[PDB]
Amino acid sequence: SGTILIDLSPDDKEFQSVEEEMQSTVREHRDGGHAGGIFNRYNILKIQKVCNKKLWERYTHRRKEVSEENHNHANERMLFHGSPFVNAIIHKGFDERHAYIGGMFGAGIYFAENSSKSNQYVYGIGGGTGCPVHKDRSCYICHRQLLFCRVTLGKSFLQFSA
Amino acid sequence: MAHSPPGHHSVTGRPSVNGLALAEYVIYRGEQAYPEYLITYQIMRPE
Ligand SMILES: Cc1ccc2sc3nncn3c2c1
Ligand SMILES: [Zn+2]
Repeated sequence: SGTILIDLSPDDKEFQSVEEEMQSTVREHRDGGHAGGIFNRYNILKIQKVCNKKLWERYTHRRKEVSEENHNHANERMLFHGSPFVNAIIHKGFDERHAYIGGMFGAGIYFAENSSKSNQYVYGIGGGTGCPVHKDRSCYICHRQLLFCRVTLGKSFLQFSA
Repeated sequence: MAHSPPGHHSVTGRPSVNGLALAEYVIYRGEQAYPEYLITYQIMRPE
């Protein structure tokens, strides 16, 4: 695939700033925890840096295109993504297979500023049937994975929504 | 996969009811995101 995962030390300032963005963006959800579980904070077990030359050049190539269409402004964010297919994403990248066809803003790839929002999608749309082992959307035992992603927004269409 | 609205690269879903909610974003090109960090975690049972 070309992808290597580098473990960050808990002593690394990079681990610490990523953990703080994960922990500080937890909120309560209108489903009372149905999709993602009941929690106020996480136990962070591991943070790995994702390194793929080909996927990175594909990103910076599209980022330059967007910035040249938007007065040299990529409008780049760091956002969370939750998916049962993180293993396919880190090896082959995002593509239409990672889109949600029935999403509120159409068939695209969805990202959240709230880590707890992305958490509702780790086990599928609306949490699916929850963890593989216990069929529990609020499992406190099974290990979950989120991506923290570099995302180019360029000129973003603003939708006011509930 | 659908298209961005004409003249746009993405959609911002701005929360208009839940005052504590942060924004959600949608892109329509896989090349507009790079998965920089893989975070392994457990949710914690509140006390
Ligand atoms: C369908 C959908 C809607 C909103 C979001 S926010 C988020 N973070 N990871 C996945 N998602 C999704 C998926
Ligand atoms: Zn479980």
